[PDB]
Amino acid sequence: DKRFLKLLRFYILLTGIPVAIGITLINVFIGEAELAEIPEGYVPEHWEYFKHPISRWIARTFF
Amino acid sequence: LRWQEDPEPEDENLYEKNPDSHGYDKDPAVDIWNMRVVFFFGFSIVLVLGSTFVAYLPDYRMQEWARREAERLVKYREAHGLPIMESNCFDPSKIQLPE
Amino acid sequence: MNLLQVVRDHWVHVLVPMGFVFGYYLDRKNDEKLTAFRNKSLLYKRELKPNEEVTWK
Amino acid sequence: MLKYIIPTIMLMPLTWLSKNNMIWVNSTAHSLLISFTSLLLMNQFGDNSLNFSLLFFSDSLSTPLLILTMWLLPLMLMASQHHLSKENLTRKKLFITMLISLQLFLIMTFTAMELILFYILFEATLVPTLIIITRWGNQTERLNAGLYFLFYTLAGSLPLLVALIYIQNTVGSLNFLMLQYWVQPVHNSWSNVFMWLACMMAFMVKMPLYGLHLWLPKAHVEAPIAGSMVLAAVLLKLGGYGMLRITLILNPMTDFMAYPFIMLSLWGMIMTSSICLRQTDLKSLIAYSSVSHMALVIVAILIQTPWSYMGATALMIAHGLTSSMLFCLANSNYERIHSRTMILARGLQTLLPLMATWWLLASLTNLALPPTINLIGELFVVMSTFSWSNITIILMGVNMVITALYSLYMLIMTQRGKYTYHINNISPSFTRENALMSLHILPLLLLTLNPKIILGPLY
Amino acid sequence: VRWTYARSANIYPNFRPNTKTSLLGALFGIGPLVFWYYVFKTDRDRKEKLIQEGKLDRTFNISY
Amino acid sequence: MNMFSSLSLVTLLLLTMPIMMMSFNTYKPSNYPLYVKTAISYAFITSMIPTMMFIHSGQELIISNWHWLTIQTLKLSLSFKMDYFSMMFIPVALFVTWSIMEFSMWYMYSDPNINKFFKYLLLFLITMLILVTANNLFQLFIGWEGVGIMSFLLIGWWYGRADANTAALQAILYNRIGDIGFILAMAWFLTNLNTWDLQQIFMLNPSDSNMPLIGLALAATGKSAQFGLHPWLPSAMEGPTPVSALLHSSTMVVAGIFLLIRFYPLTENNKYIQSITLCLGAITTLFTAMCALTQNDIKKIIAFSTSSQLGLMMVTIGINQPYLAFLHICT
Amino acid sequence: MMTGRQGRATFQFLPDEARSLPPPKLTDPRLAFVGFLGYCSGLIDNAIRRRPVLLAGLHRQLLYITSFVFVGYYLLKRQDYMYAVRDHDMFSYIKSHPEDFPEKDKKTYGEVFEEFHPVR
Amino acid sequence: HITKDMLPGPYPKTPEERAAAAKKYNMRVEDY
Amino acid sequence: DSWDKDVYPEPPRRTPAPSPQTSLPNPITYLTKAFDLLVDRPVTLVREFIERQHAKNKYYYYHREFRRVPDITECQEKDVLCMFEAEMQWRRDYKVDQEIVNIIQERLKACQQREGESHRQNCAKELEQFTQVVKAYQDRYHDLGAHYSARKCLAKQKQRMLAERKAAKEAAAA
Ligand SMILES: [Zn+2]
Repeated sequence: DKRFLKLLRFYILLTGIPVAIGITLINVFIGEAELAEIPEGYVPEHWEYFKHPISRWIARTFF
Repeated sequence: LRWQEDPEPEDENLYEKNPDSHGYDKDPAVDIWNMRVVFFFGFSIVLVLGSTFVAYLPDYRMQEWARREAERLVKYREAHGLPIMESNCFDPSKIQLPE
Repeated sequence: MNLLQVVRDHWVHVLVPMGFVFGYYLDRKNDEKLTAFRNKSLLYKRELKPNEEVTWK
Repeated sequence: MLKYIIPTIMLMPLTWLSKNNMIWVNSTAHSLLISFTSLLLMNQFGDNSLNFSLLFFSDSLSTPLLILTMWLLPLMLMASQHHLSKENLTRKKLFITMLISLQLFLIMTFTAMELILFYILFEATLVPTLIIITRWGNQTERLNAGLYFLFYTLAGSLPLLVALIYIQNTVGSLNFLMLQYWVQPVHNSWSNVFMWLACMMAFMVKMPLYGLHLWLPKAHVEAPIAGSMVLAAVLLKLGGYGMLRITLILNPMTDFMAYPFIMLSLWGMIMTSSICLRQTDLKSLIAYSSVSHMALVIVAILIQTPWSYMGATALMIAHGLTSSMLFCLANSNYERIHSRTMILARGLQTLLPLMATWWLLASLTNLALPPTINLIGELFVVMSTFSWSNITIILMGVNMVITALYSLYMLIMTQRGKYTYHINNISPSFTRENALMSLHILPLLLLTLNPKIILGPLY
Repeated sequence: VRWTYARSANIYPNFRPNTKTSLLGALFGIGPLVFWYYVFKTDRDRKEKLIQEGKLDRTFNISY
Repeated sequence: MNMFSSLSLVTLLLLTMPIMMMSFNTYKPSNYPLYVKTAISYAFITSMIPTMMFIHSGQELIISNWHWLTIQTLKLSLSFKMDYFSMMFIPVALFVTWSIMEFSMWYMYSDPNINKFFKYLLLFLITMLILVTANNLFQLFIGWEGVGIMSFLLIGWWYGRADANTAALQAILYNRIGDIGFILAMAWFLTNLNTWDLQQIFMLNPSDSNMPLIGLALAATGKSAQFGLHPWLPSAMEGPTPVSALLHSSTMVVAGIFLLIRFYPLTENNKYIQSITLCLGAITTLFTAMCALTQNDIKKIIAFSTSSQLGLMMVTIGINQPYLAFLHICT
Repeated sequence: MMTGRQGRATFQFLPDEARSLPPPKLTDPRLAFVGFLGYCSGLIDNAIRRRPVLLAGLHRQLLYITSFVFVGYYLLKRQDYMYAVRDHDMFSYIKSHPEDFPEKDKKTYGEVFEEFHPVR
Repeated sequence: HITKDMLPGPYPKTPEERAAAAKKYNMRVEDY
Repeated sequence: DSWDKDVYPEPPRRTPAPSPQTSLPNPITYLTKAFDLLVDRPVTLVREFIERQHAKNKYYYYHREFRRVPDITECQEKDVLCMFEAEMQWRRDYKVDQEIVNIIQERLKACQQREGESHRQNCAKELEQFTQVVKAYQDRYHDLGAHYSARKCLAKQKQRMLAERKAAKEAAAA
């Protein structure tokens, strides 16, 4: 029982810590987007209608 | 006897020949790698990155946009004395009643 | 060993990944047959940009 | 949907071209990757669904079912490694091929845009399911279970085939997008009364509806563990999914045709939940719990309200992970004592301390402890039915009391008390078994943090 | 093994459709279904009449 | 407000730290009972700061920090109500829980699972603070049902004993029959007021509130062990003595009374319910007191004593004195 | 139905007018599925005679695939021809019986009356 | 292994079967 | 600042001034000073550092605007292409109208908390605005069913209009 819980803890933290750290750096050094009016004659791309950096990357790359 | 049939084999304890067995396979090398794939792809990839992927969905089903849009309409309609919400969804200027 | 018994019993680890790439490609080819209303709908029709030639692929 | 169909098909060459001792490792690893890519279907919009091509489309209803379906294949492979260890290699690889075929048919079933295409795939899931039950089940009764599971589904599905073909001849199409706009009201006549029965009986038998459920305690009990998991987690939800779609083209006749089935389900809730209080077989008690949980889904779908539909979708996903978990927990005991009787092995909490924790969590989800998605779905269905008729709260309330009694009775009867003296082969829980439970309960609880992705189109 | 078999698999072959079993299965099986049907049809028929007449309070009822 | 809000949430967050540390194993064993006891102590001093700010100038606030779910026109957000019946109960519960945890270090010293015992006592305390601070019914339902589950796991602590499991399941049985009323109230408010938030329920102030209040009274009947659903509380003495002192004497069986107190803005305008609650409490305070006159088990005498005092709490709610019923909970 | 078609050209696999239609592309998805059936036939041939399923008789397997693709190609030319003839007859009949297929007067949903059935 | 000869059967009619049932259930025929 | 005050009004904040009438020190006064020094100041330093980095990499996101398209009343029967665009428009409006009801409910809930024991009289305007938006929402979106559509909403509207026209005649009958 203890071996399983150690393995379960290790593998959740194997990517849990890098992801937790990565999200922290992005929020500080990249930050969110500011709500702005659409410039005249400018057509935003479909991934420019979202705030968070990670959400804009999911939409730009996958959707 | 009524036939020539093998005896009911006794169940095999996987811990007898391998007290470090993870339960996946009799071969220790195969047993360890089956445990590694399940834990890495199961917990490190799908549950950790999948949960992170879902948490940052691009406005699932446009409910943040809906709140943002309603704020404009409430601001606009109230600033002009218009009703906050009309009781007719379609303008009755282009509806022809039966008789 | 080297490129033997590690390419004869691990080459199968490209079938499913390759199936995803092939499946992804066919979906892109499927959208190419459904472009009868690209930049022609009442809600998203607009003038093309100077360099843009198609609104979406 | 070719980005998911093709990789699933490639799981077959992988199994057959893999090393003899790597069939489980290879298939498990790549089925978890296909599960990973299934999250891309979450690209849903608040007005329009994903319409990939002329054949396949995904909306907020099919997407959670697709993700659940593709997530269960790795779990089924883990759960089957033990009891298939002393099996011929070719027959081990044929068992996996049936599981892959079942996923291939299920993913095409939930995304089919044309109803007749849905029918064929909806019907094709019987063959691999029938083969798993009758070939790799343990007891004699697997043969009779297969016949019941087969002829109950075809006795209702064949009239559905006639009704669907009739609809195309009169409406001109069976594309589900077209029907949304060309649908017409159903005039009240004897002819339409039977078009309603033909369009709904197949899905109710598969739900199952109380009275037509006799196939479920046989099939779900006599099947191997992998069969039971898919049977209770994804294949009961073909009926619920079908009714959600087909009910679009049955208005307004559904508002009075629904009474005999709302009554069977509401009263069937209490009967099936009560049967569990006196079940001697542990695996059979879990089987009857599904009948009682799918009773709420039938009622929610038939009363046709946004809250009932949101509850129905959450219930189907929540029940999928909980019933599947319970079968695996029950099979964990069976693989040690080789008997399904609930009272045979007792006090197992003193011998398997960590497996008793999974029993607790699986029991708390089953009895709908808030804020688990089991309670969210069940609550949303109680709220909607109260508006339908305030008296229904009585029947819904009584079932909640019975549900807690047989959920904790199962926990107390098998885990607490004194251990059986003559059972001395209770070996410590394997890492495979523990990881199998963690792969059920962790997603079930993480969904509480973001419930909206399982609330369906009406969200 | 005799107790579980006696409770599950030995029930049907030792059943005879006689007066005792037919009446018990009729009033316990069909009886509740008919009873609840009229409790709900009456309740919904009464409610629908009030809603059409406009004399049922639904002032803030916008969740169904 | 900057300090009132921050210190009102630190109390709740402080209590969850020992639970979290015991998950990722970021702590050392054999100090856990002492670790958990020290968490309650610091949770008590921090909780006194917001209480003083209330005593000073009667400051109250509602914190809706997390938006969880939006079902069309029903927005569910994690909301905490820091008001009269949250700034006075939390300090009292933490002070009493402080003593019971210290007493448990001695009473349960020889128990091999003393670490699990202090995890369950702490989990119960969290679910009770969720119940007491809940600003909407759904969140109130989380702590309402959570306290029942932790009661079930603590009544049957000595799970090898058959009579312990029977008492544990009996508590669930009577509290489920009470939950039928809780679900009935939630259904009525949603259909008739389109909300589960107490604020909107009070603002609209329904006039025909016989149905929702009868559901709440039924919910209070079970969890507070009033007549008809009383037997479980005396039989909850199967668990270890610390459980009886904490849960089934002072800080769990008062939840039913606390639920009716939170809805005094409705029950003060409904004299039909006041008649029912007054009579329900009056029979309870008499019947259970009469039972204690001849019981020889010391724990059951004090168990029936709690039911009698709980009955006197509901008699107070029946005479339209919600604030005297609350003050009797604390004392 | 179309047995007595005026220009039937009886007992001809592909009448001459069928050469006015696009031939199936050699990358046709239907033609690839037919080729796949030939591959399965080759494998089953080895399996029933207890030969190495994937390796034995590559020459035999190639002829299985070739034979299916060859016959499939012509069975798809006639499939497309017969559906081409159906549409040709269907439209010519409509064009010569205009009074049987009159365009109905389409109205807008603001005009047509549809009864409302409340769901409560 | 367990055979059909030692599983519950139909109601016993003749006194020969009553004794067999009692011997099958490990009861004395007077107690069966 | 962060949110518009026209859509989420907050009345002016009247705070009574301190007027001690005792010699004992006020514990809240000293705890407030400790909180500011130990809690509020280190927190601000972290935020200002974070806020400084955002300015160095400032970028923008926009609010999607949908141009109006012909509604279902202007689509021909069984015309999928025109009905499609009308339907997707009616769904977006349905969602927006759902959030409009949410906003007015937040006003009602916030007013009741803010006014304390005098909310009965001091939140009469918020209550009235909630009783009118709810009426309008119920008229155009209630009883439609799980399979709601623009067609069903249009049919519901035309049934209400016939009932109102049939009421005008019976009103002007004397
Ligand atoms: Zn075994």
